Amino acid sequence: KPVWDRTHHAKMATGIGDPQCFKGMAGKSKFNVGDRVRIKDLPDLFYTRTMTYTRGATGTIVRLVYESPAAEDEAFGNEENVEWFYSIVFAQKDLWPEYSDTFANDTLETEIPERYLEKA
Amino acid sequence: PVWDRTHHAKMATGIGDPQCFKGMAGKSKFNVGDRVRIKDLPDLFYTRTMTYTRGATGTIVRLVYESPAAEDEAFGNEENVEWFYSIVFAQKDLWPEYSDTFANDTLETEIPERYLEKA
Amino acid sequence: VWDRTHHAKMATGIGDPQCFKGMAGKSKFNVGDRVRIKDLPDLFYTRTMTYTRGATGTIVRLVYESPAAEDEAFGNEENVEWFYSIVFAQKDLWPEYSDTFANDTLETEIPERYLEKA
Amino acid sequence: KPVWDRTHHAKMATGIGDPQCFKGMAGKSKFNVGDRVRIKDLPDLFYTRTMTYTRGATGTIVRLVYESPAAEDEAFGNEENVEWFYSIVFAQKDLWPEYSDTFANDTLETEIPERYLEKA
Amino acid sequence: SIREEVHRHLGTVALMQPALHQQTHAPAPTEITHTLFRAYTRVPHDVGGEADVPIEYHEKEEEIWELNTFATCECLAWRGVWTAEERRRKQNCDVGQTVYLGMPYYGRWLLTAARILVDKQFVTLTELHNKIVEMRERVASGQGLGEYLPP
Amino acid sequence: SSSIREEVHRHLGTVALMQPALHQQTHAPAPTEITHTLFRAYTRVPHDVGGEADVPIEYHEKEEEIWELNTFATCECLAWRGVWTAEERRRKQNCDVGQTVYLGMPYYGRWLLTAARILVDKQFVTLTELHNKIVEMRERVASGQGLGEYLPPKAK
Amino acid sequence: SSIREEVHRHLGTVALMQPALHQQTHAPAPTEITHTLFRAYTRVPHDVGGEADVPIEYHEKEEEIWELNTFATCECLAWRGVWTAEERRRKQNCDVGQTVYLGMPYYGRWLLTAARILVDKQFVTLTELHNKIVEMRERVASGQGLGEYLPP
Amino acid sequence: SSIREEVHRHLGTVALMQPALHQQTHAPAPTEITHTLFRAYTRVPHDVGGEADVPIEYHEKEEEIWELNTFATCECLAWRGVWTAEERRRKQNCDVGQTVYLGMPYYGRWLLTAARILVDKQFVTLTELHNKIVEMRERVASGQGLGEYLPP
Amino acid sequence: VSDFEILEMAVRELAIEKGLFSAEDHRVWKDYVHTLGPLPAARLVAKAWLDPEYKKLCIEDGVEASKAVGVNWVTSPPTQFGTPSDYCNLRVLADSPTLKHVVVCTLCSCYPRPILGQSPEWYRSPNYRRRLVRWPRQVLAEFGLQLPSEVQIRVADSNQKTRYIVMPVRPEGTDGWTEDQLAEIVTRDCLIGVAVPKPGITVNAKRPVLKANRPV
Amino acid sequence: EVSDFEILEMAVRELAIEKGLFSAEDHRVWKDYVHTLGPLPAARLVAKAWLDPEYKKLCIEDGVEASKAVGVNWVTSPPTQFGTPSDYCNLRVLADSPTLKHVVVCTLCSCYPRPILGQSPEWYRSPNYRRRLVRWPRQVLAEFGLQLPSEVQIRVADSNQKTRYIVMPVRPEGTDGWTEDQLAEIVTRDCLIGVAVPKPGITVNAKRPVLKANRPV
Amino acid sequence: EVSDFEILEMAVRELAIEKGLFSAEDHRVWKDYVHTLGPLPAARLVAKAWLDPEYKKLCIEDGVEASKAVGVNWVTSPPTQFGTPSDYCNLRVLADSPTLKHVVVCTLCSCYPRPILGQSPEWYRSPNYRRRLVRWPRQVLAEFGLQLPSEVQIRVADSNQKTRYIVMPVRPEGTDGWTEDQLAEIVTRDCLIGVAVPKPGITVNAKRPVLKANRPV
Amino acid sequence: VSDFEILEMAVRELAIEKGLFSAEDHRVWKDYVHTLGPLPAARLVAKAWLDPEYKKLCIEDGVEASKAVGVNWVTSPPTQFGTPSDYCNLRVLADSPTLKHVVVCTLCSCYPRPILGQSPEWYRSPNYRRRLVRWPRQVLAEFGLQLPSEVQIRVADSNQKTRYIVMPVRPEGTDGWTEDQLAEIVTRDCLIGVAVPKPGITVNAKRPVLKANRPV
Ligand SMILES: OC[C@H]1O[C@](O)(CO)[C@@H](O)[C@@H]1O
Ligand SMILES: OC[C@H]1O[C@](O)(CO)[C@@H](O)[C@@H]1O
Ligand SMILES: OC[C@H]1O[C@](O)(CO)[C@@H](O)[C@@H]1O
Ligand SMILES: OC[C@H]1O[C@](O)(CO)[C@@H](O)[C@@H]1O
Ligand SMILES: OC[C@H]1O[C@](O)(CO)[C@@H](O)[C@@H]1O
Ligand SMILES: OC[C@H]1O[C@](O)(CO)[C@@H](O)[C@@H]1O
Ligand SMILES: OC[C@H]1O[C@](O)(CO)[C@@H](O)[C@@H]1O
Repeated sequence: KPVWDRTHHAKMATGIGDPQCFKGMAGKSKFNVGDRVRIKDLPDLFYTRTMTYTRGATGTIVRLVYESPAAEDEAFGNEENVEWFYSIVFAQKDLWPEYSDTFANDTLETEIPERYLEKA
Repeated sequence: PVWDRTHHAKMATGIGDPQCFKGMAGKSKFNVGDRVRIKDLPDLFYTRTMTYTRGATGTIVRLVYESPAAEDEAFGNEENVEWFYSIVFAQKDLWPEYSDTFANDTLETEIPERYLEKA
Repeated sequence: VWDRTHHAKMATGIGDPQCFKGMAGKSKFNVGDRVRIKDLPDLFYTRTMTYTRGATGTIVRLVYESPAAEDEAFGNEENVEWFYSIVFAQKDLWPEYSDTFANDTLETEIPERYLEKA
Repeated sequence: KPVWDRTHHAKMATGIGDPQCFKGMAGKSKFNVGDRVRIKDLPDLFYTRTMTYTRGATGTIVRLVYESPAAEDEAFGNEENVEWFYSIVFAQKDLWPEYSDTFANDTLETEIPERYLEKA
Repeated sequence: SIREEVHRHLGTVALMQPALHQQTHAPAPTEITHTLFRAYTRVPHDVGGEADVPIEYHEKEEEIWELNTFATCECLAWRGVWTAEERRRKQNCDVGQTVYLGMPYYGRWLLTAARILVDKQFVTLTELHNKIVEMRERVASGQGLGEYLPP
Repeated sequence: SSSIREEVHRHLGTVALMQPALHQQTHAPAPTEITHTLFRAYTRVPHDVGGEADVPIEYHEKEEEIWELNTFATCECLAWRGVWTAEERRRKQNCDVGQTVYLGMPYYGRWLLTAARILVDKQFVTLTELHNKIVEMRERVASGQGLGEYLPPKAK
Repeated sequence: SSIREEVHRHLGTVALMQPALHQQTHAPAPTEITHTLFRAYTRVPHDVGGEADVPIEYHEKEEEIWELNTFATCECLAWRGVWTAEERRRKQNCDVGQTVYLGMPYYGRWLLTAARILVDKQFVTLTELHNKIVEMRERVASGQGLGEYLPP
Repeated sequence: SSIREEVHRHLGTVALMQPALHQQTHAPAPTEITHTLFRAYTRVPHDVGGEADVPIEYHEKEEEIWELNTFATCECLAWRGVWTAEERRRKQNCDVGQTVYLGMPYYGRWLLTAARILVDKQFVTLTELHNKIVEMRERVASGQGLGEYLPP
Repeated sequence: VSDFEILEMAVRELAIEKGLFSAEDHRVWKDYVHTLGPLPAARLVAKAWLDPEYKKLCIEDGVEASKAVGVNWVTSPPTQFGTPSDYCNLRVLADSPTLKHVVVCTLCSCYPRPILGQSPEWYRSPNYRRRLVRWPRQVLAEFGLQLPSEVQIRVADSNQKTRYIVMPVRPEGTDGWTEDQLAEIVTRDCLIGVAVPKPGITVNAKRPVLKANRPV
Repeated sequence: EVSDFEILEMAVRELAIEKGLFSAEDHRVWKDYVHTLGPLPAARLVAKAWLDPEYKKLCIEDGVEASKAVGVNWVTSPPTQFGTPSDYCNLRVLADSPTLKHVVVCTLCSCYPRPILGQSPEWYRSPNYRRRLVRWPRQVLAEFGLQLPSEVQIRVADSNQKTRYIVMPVRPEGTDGWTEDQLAEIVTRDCLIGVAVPKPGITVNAKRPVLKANRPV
Repeated sequence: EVSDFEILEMAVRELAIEKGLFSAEDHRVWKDYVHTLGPLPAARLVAKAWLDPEYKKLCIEDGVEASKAVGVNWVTSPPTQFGTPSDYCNLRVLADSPTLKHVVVCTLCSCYPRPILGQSPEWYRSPNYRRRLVRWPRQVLAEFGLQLPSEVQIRVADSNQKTRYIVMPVRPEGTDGWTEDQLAEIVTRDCLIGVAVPKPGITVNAKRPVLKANRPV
Repeated sequence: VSDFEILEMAVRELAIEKGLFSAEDHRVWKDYVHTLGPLPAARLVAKAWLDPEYKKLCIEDGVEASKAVGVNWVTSPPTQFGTPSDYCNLRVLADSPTLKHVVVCTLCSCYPRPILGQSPEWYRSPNYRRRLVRWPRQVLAEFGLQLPSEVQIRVADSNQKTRYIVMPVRPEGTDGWTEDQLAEIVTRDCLIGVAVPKPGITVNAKRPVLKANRPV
């Protein structure tokens, strides 16, 4: 009985692109460039694209990359909700306890959807 | 995408499972007493015909009931129904090391028609 | 440095453990005695299986006299002691043994040093 | 039973040292500083102090460090034979296939008794 | 107790049983034989005939949550969310080799009950994640947690 | 020599197999044997490996198998035509497969199995149709009539 | 049966994939060694009675020429006073350690231990043993043959 | 912090679950031993240079009183001629076997080997060693203390 | 509270919130399960021993025979179409002087719940599921049961929709016994096949009991 | 010598086509598209960026728009007309500088900027590379033969969502007056990933072992 | 090709002879002795015991003395003249009865009554047999095809010291009037170990898989 | 009390009872060990930095050079023939603008105890012993040390009787410094080679410290 719509994505993104096709659907962003945010350790049962190594760490937002449904929802066919994605820069020393002070300027940049962020 | 949550209940209430599939498999391909060999069909993703039975030959002792194969039922496909047979295997035909001292030991289990071929 | 004739000179025409006969003196235990196996340190070597430690059995025979393997295996034969064949009830060794087979036993040999009156 | 001589080593090395006490006992050295040598893959059953990672590799002798019984003999109480020990330098690329050409000058220095050496 | 230490020893030495332990890190296709292919693509629940040791079988008290999980799974079937076969396939096979034997029996039942809700979209994974947070906060705040913990 | 060095490197790799360890087999332990640490580890999302300790390896390139190229195309075409989105694929392919298959099988092996999986899970084909197609395909190869671009038919 | 052979091959193969919590040990500190572990590590390797094991279809095995020669060598060494059987068992079944005890073959341990006694009691230097091994290998490679194992 | 600690515990914990083809070895036949396996099994345990290993945050470790005493005992035994350092290394870092070599602590091997040299060179019988261990345990149990480790 | 209890609560509330099933449904099922036990099956065996006609019915149509002891596989369960997991095809395996049965479900833990109750922890173990089908004589010996080598030991692997209960042969020393007396020695273990009924024995053999963290 | 993988590949493809999920034409079209992919466009973008500060600014701020300049339109170049399903349409160009050096990885899988760079390297997909780079970049880079001053900021970019990255290395010395073709030629796939830096005279990835396929394309 | 074991065997033997630890003649003499060993003498001891109640008493009380009757003097038959170094000189005969049945094992290694029974079976030396028999004798014996009444006392004998055992099973039914030769013929090696019982018509051990040697004797 | 302490007591008492060594000998060795430390080696480096002729001696004859800092490898130890385990062949490895040394003992933990003191726990680890010889650049980076790619990094594996100490290059910013000021920045780690001397840094880099159950 279950019928899957195999044309929805194409009709929506054709000539526009992904994630361009979700532009403006997230509304106003909760955070902006320069903000210091800490990664909330939300439950990761079954799926997540916010690496375990970033949980509880604080970084700096350097760019609002695009709007898109969270992978946690998109990966299960749920695209009704769209949110802002942020590119965040972490100091390596804040992720790995053993990082050497000799390489004090090393960093790691990665993207995280708004749901995982909270003001530092 | 909508899932029918009333189908099963409407079909089985007051009748039971697998009773609700009675008569849907048509004529059985095999009958009690028939010697059959178990085909080693692909077990990718799902199967309820244990690996230890593959390639072994046994004796059908009963046509237990009719039902969609588990291979289909477990993925929500119940459009096809087939006969299920209860088959008796001599233990020595399953386990190479089985002792001749216990020459009469057997193992009985159920297998849908799709896995059977005349021995 | 190593004496390679001692054993042969001592056992030829007699055999092993026959050649140690009478060297243990008087036996500390006798047939019929109930004994428990002491859990002596087993560092480096032992021929008294771990599964028997702390278990109680019945001596059914004084098999012979001989230096303990703990000493013999390291070239130390100055001391000779009595060896006893002991019978254990299977249920006293294995907690899960079935009462259906209540008469089953295990017999093995243990030198005097591991025995204490039960 | 066997009797072990517990005074031999002390009588021989007191006031002199180890390996100084074996000096001159190896005779003429088979090789000299500057020689290129390959490490023979002699059997290593039970004991050896010539690491597996050096077998079959070629290095340069940079010094004749001293004379001493080979460890293969000393470790079993056999000190009647004394031989020359050499400090050999290996290019890292000759030991590890993956070593980067970026670090082309890196080396490894270790000591090997004469018995393991053959002209390269 | 000496016997206690003896049996503890007999069980502990198994941890040290020597083996050729070959770690597998996404091997190339050329490293997969048909034998390995069949072994990797097997359905985990099919264990009949595999060699195993004797163990002193024991009974196990029922956990309150195990009772609730069982009722939840049968109720979901009763109400047509799934059939028992769909549950078996998802619970005893889809979970994979590691979880299948590493986690508890009812632990798989529970994980799979949560799985069917998400897979058939009766709840989004977000709603599940949020509910989990809610349960934890409920406990942390001291509001209790069903029959498991009083307020 | 090369022969000696090859044996040396073969040795350095072989001894890893014998690395001592406390190997605790798990046979459906009771809930009381599962700590929170173990629970989080067992319910982990397999693809999240960043930060785990690992050894240095001499990285290599690998030629693309014809079946891998075809698998890649099949997966993108299925997404192109709405059977799934890439995220649904990643979740099923890199996570749902579970720990053992995730690291025990080849990269593209997981892509392929998951392409077959999506067909069955969304009922575009019954598992019966898949099993039957595999049986027929095997016969095709065994009979000697060849298998697409993978094997030509037997000649004279 | 080809299918049956594949079935049994399968039943044996899946054992390799049995899940486990595999904890590698790399010279842990004393504080990581409990009394239970201390007893298990310092155990005498040959004492296996009572350990849980699976059922196996027991097989007979033909004697290798070298196994018969090894047996004769070990008994002759004892016959002529190089060691007593008990010294052999201790060195052969215990001193070899856990890994070799179960990883190598029965007679492989007998042979390795026969070589060991020669070296430990200094009847031969380790150097003489290493040299003899090299000579034996060269003998084989030169086409000179090797006793009753390889005709010239 | 508490989150980071849980993150790090997790990263270390999942290694226990790393998949592998785990082949238990139970005294396999000579025909199951290839030359490669023969060399690996008969290897000298202490020769680990070049083996692949992971990065670990190196730590310093506080010296145990028994470790200092063990070190002193081993150097005193060599000083007084019971053995040379090389004999110790061979017995301590190689003869102990693969399992004990990496499963037990560094100084644990030193101690076991110090006890070993006393027995192997017959300065004490194994019986004396076993009885002595019993003595130390009873000394503790009777509340008579144990050297500087436990006051009476 | 454990991670399991947290998730159980989450799943239950979510299911009810979405209207997949009601709080009452859940309560009704737990209550139904609570009533399940071995008694019905024991009585069925006792009745068969005393009524040749009923025994034949048991052997040929377990579902029909089950009604005689108050358990209707279709209507007793809350669904009125049989429990979703135990289905409605009970078969009774009758032992004889030359045949003795023992049941297992190698693929999981299929058990005749409606007439027998919940399955034992060991019955669900990978160990029992791996060994019984291949080394039944050995496993049964471990359980303390042994039969003549000439007797046919038959292992029944419940892998599809059929569930089994074993009807052991009536033991000696029970002459004149009433139905309830006979049913009293037919324990759960006898109905599985790992034990045989014996006069004076009215409870399963005592074995270790692993305690739950939060039972009752 | 057909493997279980080849058998399954045929089965899946035939079933998908028989059920009309995608056409035989779609499959051929995708394979042909993939065959046109490679690292040249990306190398060209770097060369152009080095030769035009204004284009470089564009690259840094709008990788998608800048990509059009090298013939790669992330939305319309792919057969879908909405970008490839797996690479999406949000390319970002990471510009190295005398104080910043980038290296890219996808710890969760093997996300790669296929449209402009081609197919990913075998090692890039490895659990090993994915586990270690984010934590021990200095060490992993040294293994690749790349070392930077300790004061220089090494930035590891983990493409875990819809963004794909390419690295714009600092222009090496010894290239004064070089043309666009000359510069593009030394910008290899490895330089674009970040495990290597462009060097005059080096126009191919560093040689490393090559594992052969059973039946190569 | 010769194995590492064959290379080492030759090395050890030559060194031992060269150092005069034992002679080339000693080695040949020992192999000759081994070649004369087998289960026949033990089978005859059992047959004679069944046919002579007094001899049976002797077997049960003094195995060494009883062994002389079958041409096996534990002290003087071996080349040493003090018994074999490993089997020693204390044979004990375990007499089964209607209420007692024995089975032998050596959990510590593979001690076996070689002088009167020959070389040990491969499985007898296995860690598996040595681990399980002492604890699950009923189960292991059943695997071998042997089952006894639950009331009968199954006794496992673990030869862990200098004693070696041979099992004297009860005389089976259906052998009335049988001669010594006929009775001995059905007492196989396995019967003498205890994993099987003598049966009329069965004169060889139960057939089981045979692992072939690379270079058999 | 642990199993290790019980065995340590047992071994020591037996050795003394058998006259292998005396109670006095044992205390004598422990006292000697207590006199050891990294300062002598650090002073040798400082002296070498301030005296070109002494530096030459250090490079050619470490044993003779060691006498300048009071450590005679032969007569300083209680044995009067060098310690049994460290021997009497010290070699000093001189770093330069084009050469940087780091030391390891892949076979165990051979260390120049007489002039440097006891070895670090990590130095004795299988990990350090496996990796340093093969990935020195990477391991050193972990320790926070990096050198130009063209500089020759030389790993010294002390596998025989030679023991080494590294004489690092004198760092900038120490003009006019006294021998004591220079020695002060030559830490144990600098002498091993996993670090280089730096003005203001007078102790090894802080690292986690595993506590002992019963420390000295
Ligand atoms: O004796 C061995 C002991 O250890 C186990 O095998 C595992 O814990 C136990 O059941 C047994 O009592
Ligand atoms: O790639 C295999 C590499 O790893 C080893 O087996 C172990 O470190 C090396 O010798 C080889 O170079
Ligand atoms: O898709 C379900 C199948 O794939 C896995 O999850 C991963 O290989 C298997 O265990 C299961 O059989
Ligand atoms: O190892 C061979 C034997 O073990 C199995 O693979 C697993 O129990 C059997 O089917 C086979 O008979
Ligand atoms: O073994 C534990 C190791 O793993 C972590 O907990 C997480 O990466 C590390 O900090 C520690 O070094
Ligand atoms: O099990 C390891 C065995 O080998 C040794 O370390 C060295 O011979 C022994 O003391 C120990 O018993
Ligand atoms: O005595 C121990 C013997 O066995 C192995 O355990 C340990 O390395 C052998 O190398 C050694 O010779």
